[PDB]
Amino acid sequence: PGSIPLIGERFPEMEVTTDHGVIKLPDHYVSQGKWFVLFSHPADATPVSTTEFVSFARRYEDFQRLGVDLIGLSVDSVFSHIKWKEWIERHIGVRIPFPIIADPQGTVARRLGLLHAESATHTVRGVFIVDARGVIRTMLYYPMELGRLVDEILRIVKALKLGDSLKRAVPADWPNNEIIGEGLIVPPPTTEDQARARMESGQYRSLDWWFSWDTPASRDDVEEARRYLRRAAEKPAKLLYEEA
Amino acid sequence: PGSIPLIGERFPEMEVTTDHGVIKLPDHYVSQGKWFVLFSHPADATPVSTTEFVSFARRYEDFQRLGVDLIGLSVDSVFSHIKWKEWIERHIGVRIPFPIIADPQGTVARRLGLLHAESATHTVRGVFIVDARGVIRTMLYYPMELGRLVDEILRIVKALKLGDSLKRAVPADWPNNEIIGEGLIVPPPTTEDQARARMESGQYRSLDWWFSWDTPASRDDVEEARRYLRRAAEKPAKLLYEEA
Amino acid sequence: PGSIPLIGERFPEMEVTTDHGVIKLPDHYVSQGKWFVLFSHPADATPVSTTEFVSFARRYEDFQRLGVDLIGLSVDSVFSHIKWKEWIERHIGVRIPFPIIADPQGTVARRLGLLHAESATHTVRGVFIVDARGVIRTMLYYPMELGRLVDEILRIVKALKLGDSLKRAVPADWPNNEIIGEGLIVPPPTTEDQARARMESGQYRSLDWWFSWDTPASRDDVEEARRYLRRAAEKPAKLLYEEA
Amino acid sequence: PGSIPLIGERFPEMEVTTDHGVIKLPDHYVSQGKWFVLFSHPADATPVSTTEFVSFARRYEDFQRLGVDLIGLSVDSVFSHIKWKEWIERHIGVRIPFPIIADPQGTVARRLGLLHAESATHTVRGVFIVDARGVIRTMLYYPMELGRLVDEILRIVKALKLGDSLKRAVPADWPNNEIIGEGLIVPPPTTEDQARARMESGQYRSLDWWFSWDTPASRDDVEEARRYLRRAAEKPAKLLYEEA
Amino acid sequence: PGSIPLIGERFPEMEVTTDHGVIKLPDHYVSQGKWFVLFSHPADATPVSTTEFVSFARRYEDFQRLGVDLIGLSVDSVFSHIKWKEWIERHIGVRIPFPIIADPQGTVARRLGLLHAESATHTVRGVFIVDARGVIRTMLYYPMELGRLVDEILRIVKALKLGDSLKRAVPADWPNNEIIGEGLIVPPPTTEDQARARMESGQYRSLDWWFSWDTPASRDDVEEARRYLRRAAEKPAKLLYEEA
Amino acid sequence: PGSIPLIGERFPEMEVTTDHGVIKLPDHYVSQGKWFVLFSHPADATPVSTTEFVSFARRYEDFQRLGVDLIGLSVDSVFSHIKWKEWIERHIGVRIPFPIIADPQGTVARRLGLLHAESATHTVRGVFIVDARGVIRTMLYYPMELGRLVDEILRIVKALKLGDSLKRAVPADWPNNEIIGEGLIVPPPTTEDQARARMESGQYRSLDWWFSWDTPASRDDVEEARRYLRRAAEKPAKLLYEEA
Amino acid sequence: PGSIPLIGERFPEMEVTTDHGVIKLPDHYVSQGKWFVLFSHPADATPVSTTEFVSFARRYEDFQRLGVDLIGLSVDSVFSHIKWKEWIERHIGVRIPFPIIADPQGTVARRLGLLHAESATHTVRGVFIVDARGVIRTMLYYPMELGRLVDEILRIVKALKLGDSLKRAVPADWPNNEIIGEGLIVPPPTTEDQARARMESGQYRSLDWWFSWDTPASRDDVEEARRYLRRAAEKPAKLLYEEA
Amino acid sequence: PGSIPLIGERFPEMEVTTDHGVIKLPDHYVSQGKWFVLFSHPADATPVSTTEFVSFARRYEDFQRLGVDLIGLSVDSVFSHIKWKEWIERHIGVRIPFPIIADPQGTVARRLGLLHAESATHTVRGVFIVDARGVIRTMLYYPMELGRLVDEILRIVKALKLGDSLKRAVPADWPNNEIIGEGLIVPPPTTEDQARARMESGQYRSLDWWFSWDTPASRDDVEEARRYLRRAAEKPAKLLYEEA
Repeated sequence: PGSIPLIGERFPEMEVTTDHGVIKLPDHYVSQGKWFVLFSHPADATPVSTTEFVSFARRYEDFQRLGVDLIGLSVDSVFSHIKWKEWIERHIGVRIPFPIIADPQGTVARRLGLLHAESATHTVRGVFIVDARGVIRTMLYYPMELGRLVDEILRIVKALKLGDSLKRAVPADWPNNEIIGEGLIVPPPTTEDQARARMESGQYRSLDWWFSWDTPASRDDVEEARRYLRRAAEKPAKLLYEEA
Repeated sequence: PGSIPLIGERFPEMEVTTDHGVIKLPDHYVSQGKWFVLFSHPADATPVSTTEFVSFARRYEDFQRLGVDLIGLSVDSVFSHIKWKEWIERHIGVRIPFPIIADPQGTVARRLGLLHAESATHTVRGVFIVDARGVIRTMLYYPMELGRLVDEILRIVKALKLGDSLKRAVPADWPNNEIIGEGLIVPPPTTEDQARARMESGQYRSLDWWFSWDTPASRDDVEEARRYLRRAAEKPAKLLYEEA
Repeated sequence: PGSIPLIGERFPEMEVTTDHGVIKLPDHYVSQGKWFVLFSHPADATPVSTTEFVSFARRYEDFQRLGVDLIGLSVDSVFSHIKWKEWIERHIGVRIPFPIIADPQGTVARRLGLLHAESATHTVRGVFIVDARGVIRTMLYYPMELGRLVDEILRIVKALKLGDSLKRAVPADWPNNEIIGEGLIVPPPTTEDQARARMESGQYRSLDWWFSWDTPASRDDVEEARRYLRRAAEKPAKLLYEEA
Repeated sequence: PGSIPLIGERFPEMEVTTDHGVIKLPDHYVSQGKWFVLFSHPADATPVSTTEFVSFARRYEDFQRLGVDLIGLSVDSVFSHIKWKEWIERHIGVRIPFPIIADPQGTVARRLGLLHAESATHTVRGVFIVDARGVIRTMLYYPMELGRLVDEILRIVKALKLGDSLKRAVPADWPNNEIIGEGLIVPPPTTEDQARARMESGQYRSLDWWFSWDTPASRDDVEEARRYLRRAAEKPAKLLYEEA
Repeated sequence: PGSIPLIGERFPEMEVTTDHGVIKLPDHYVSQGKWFVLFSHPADATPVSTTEFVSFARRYEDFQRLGVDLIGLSVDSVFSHIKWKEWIERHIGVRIPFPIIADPQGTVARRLGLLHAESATHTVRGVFIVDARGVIRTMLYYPMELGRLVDEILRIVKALKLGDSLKRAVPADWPNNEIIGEGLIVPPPTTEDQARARMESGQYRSLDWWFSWDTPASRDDVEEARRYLRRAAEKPAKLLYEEA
Repeated sequence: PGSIPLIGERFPEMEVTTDHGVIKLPDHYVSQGKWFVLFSHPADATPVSTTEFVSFARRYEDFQRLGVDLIGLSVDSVFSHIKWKEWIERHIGVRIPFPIIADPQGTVARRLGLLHAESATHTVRGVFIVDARGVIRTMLYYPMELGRLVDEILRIVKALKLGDSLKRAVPADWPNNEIIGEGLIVPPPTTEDQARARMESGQYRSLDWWFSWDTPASRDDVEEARRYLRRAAEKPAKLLYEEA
Repeated sequence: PGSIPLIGERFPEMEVTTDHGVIKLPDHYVSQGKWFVLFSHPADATPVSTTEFVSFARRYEDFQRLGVDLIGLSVDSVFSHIKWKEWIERHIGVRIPFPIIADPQGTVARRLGLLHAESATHTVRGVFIVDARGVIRTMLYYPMELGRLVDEILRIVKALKLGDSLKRAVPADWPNNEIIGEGLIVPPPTTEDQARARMESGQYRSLDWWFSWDTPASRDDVEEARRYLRRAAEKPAKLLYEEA
Repeated sequence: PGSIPLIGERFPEMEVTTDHGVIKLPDHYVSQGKWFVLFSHPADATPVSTTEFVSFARRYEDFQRLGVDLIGLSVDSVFSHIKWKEWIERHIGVRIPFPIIADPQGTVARRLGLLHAESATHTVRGVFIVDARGVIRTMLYYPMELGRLVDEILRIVKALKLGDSLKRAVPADWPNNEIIGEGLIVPPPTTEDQARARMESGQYRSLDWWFSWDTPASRDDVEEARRYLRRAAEKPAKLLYEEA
């Protein structure tokens, strides 16, 4: 087993070296009121890791529309990071606009619990979704052999921001939930008096005193979230390897 | 600030009580040749949790066809589990066929690192994807306020089984990767002699000695994985609340 | 083999979540000049536990006339508590007016020594009788298989309050003690001078210098206590299972 | 706080000195197939303690009908025990047939957790109800100022033995429970299959799948238990202080 | 300060990953009867490190003629090592024939004491000269800002092999020592009888009983060592950047 | 298996006894704006050590021209040091002008890590090159059986001083580097922005964005460094053992 | 304070390097059936130390006649020992026939408690007198500033050997004791019966039962001891500086 | 085994009981500007011990003239000390003028390391020579079976006082040294400059730069020291056992 930071904790205070410079996390993004997704990959100049960097780069403007910055992490040097980004731009025609943390002694990897039993030396494919107060909101741990689904990361941020802005919880598979569709959920009553008030009010659609919802998301918010999943589900019009 | 099991580790040996009886993990599934997805929810009779149980139940046959069983977990009693599954069948018209672990002292939750800072008393929405050798392959940690995307859990299992079987790694967003599409990746050479043997062979499509791929997945395997993503992306034709 | 609070100790300071909201013990009750009976049960929606909550609810007004508040406790959630109280009101026709502590990780159970060897996960049927100074006065530990006799909890509180106000000890089986009946005991002399002064004053009925009593309790106080024991002894006129 | 033995644990293995000789607990009783009630009192030749010894003695034949032996305990000498029993026989006309443990250094008191905060030097009024396998079934802790209700001890043993014999749980205030009267409870189902088998059965009276009961106790078993409570509730015909 | 292996100790036993595969040190070389020079550098694709790799490669056959193998070490991945060697072959026209250890978590660097104060993350320019018994013979620690003099490493190994074979010590600046030129030193007497015997022998040229020397090195051995220093001292006629 | 001071650390604060008196290191030299080379030898009146002292003394003016003081060290007494320097002057005709630390209990030797496994009693042939800020810049560890190449110690100091004043790194075998000759290296860019600026400035000759150099050293500085190596490579004109 | 070996303990087992070769103490002398005097001095080539070595060498035949070997000790090297013995032979015309331990890390000195507060680095002038069983018989600690009286070391050994061989204790200032002259002492009785038997026997001259003596030493033994003290007391006829 | 005070340490601070009263060491003597010789003996009324007390008493005026006080020590009581001193005066006719420490629990013995392996219970014959600053100057450990040579203790103190006052060291066997006679030694130079100055002055008779002496002790001071040794060497005129 291994120690990790937890959902609802402030992201561990640390200075990190990137291919853009030295920064403090989460302060660098908090002090900008920006969410960030910190993700890790095992090594530069590996193929699954390259596909994921191109996937994130292709979605960079979608992340910017949500006010989310991206930051990568591997045990490779800053020199490896610059050479690999140059390789991606020259061979795939895709610019990588976001920084990568260089973590050669595993100081950062050990602090974030990113060294699992699959490799003694290379981080797994971890994802830390961190809000503008620097709070960890979600964490994903994919293995070496499996690329992430980057549109799910966009859906998670979009849904968490919608939840925060509307005081709602977000049903499974939102905005295509099989029970309530694009509905959002009202946090259940936690007292007898709240439960009776909920039942006596006709404000919401309800299945029971503990299961109320409404549709307070804009059509734009719902369709933007659905577009992430539609993109995930679509066969590419043209494969980048062909025009490489 | 919390301990977790790690990717590549055997799932921790434990006896657990479910609403189906007492079993040993991971032995109960390993003995059946099954993968399992263990997932947790904060409390029975909460709405986002209810939507996730219904999503998993709707996908249960898709899990069974992959050789995957499901097992839930919360801090509630077995009596609470029986009452809640009865509620879902009566009010939503959906039978929950899979067991739920009852963990009222958090023994299991503390062993799997499922108590995060968001709640002192209720587990987060954790997911442990465990193979038929009992080895942890992937872990996800969703928060209280946000439902999972259950079609991503099917894509992860499908992709892992295909990668294990075909001795391949799986690109970002497979089977719709923007560079190689439904292509699967050949693990990169790790020596000078292997890198040369690779460059010399012409056996595979390559962008470089470290980036080779081919298309060994069957049309049925690719179509199956695309069907999970298309289901995630499509607005349901009928919402279950409307006949409830 | 487990730690408990002791008679004569202050009830442990703790914040607890109930189905009425968050309260501080024992302060919430000390502040109001009220005694409280904290009692635990293994799990909501279990049948002996249901019988006990109905027995307490039937006796609620008897407790209130003594200045005694009631508070329950189990490892179940607040959602379980609200659903179970609804079940009792709808099926038995009896409202449970008093709060139940929700203790899902067993934090309170462990502090109060309520996890015994009969169950790893569910509290025994514990009773803490706590006076208006927050001091533990009496503790009972009933097992899973045996419901309490709630009239004895009333008899304990009534007798303790009488003993405190009248500066007396209470005989076995009061107010029907086979030696002195409704008599209340003068604490024995603890010195030679006190013993001689007791034997020489002739203030009290005596069997010896160490065994003196009088009858200072009111006819109302004595009738109040006998009514609890008569109710315990008589077959109820009609069983609530009928009108279901 | 203080350490106690727990419900469901074997009674702690110990050699004790009594006014009858040296015995091993719980072995002495286990080997005769007897239950025992071990109770404690603060000091010989104190008045509440004397009332309780007389109450137990008066009920001695009732304990023998249940196959239950009585054993007392205090920090006093064997010599004190013999003198006090002589005093009770000579002044009250009641013989104490059962042994008392002499525990002058508090060795047994510390093992059993009977030193609470009310007295550094004398045991509280503890009660341990111990079955014929040597297992602790119930524990009561009464204070210095309050005598016990000995008829409730009889009702506890009678109810526990009936529960064991008929494989039933015992409702609140049995055999005068307000819901089900003298009915006994079928332990609730703990699995979905058991819950369905129960509800398909029509074998038992039920309020829900988790609340089933029948009336398997003999009329003799019910009326014997009601008799204990009627005696508790009766004004004594003659007070023993009159016959001095 | 920091811990290092010491002259006269066996090279610490370790399995290491190189761009040629996994080997055990020092066993991999001992089993071949080969000396090895293990040298570190801070990072792949850094300019001083590149000049050092080309300098070692240019001297590869001089090392091979002495029975000395070369092995590099940095915190970079095997992928970086393969790419960097490819760059050197393509841009400088010099193949790097010898393996490089990949040490991404600094496991080897910490064991060898190669993390100094100039960098928390990158090894200094350490050199371990290890004989065919696996014993450390000499250690050099150059900083990030200064490239090594690779001909001094050849002079060291040549001189140590001569001293071992001829049972001689090697004067300062050999083979151009200012007192004795290419002379080798007879280890000094360590007893009174040895001192007198030496002085009575006329066997060696002597400055005193403790300072004796002869000229047992071959003309070829002396000429080879003088060739290493002449190479160090001469300005290359053609610079490799011109042919690049 | 031994602690050493590290490159980039201040030289450890210590009072040392020499044959010139007590001095504080590194303060004695820092106060003078002087570098020092502290070097050790196993024992006075041993032949390799004598050749090394003569080599340093012959090069004393070269050290003085670089602003470098010399200080020796062995476990011998100050009396032994005085007698041995007199032996060198009388028999070889060379005055040793610099002090030797007397370290009979290995107090200094243990602080600098100069006791290795080759001798429990005598220091190895360690070299600490310390700048005028008292910072350790290079460390060499030569064994008992092999004399140092003193011209390499001059080349290190000269190159380090040139690197410090010109803000440059020094290639392998400078000033005879086979790629860039007497070229000095511009520290590589550590950011993407820095890399692009470098590649677009045309300010330096470059092999890639990470490998730029120029020729900022004076002809004098280059020839002075080359002279040290020419002297190392020259067959001595006449051996001092003849003149002895 | 500091730890020392003790009188009546076996001389600590140790391998030591001398200017005669490596020996085991005390085995080297035990196995020859010889006593040894191990003595220490601060530093070779110091003037008091030189006077003491000449004094021991003068008395060497006196020690050999007693069966006593001599061994010196200082923190100087074997090379220092050899050069210093040559200096004494050349300048004073006295060969030092006996070995000197070389102890440069003070390993031997620490074991024998020879490093006192007067010098952190040099031994005091210690003397261990060790018999043919390897047992320590007497220990002397002289300081740096004060040469020993070597004739008192001869007197100690002669008198210990006489005590051992005649089973006698030796009076103050033997053989010139003011009370009994060359008389030797019978150990005193230790029991009442021995005291009475000693006083009744007329066997010995006595002052009291605890003070008996006789004259068992030979004229030759007494003369040998008197000659040591006469030599100590004699103003030298010739001084060796005059022909040195 | 065994801890002792060391040469150049302050005599340990202690309060001691003597047959003259309680005194503080070393303060009692430091206050008066006196040296002291603390010496120990195994037991009062033992014969060797008695001869030594008589020898010290004979030399008492010689010790007084040097400003040296005498203090004895054994594990015997003050009562034994008084009786033994009376025995010596009555039977030998010699008054013991100096105090003896009574150390019955071995508190002082243990602090001074005077319990050796020859006896668990009785101190050896230790001697601490302590100067008027309270500093330990010399330590002697003689065994049970061997009386001290008290004239050597006088010679030590006289030579130490001369060394201190004349800033000289004292040669072996002073004042009858075979090299320099009554000469005293100039401490050797410890620097090159001091060694040169010494050689260049012609101030002192010298054998080498490290061996210089002169004759600064007075005629009276030399004759006093020679008298001690003449007395040690003199066959007694008459024996005190005879005239007694």
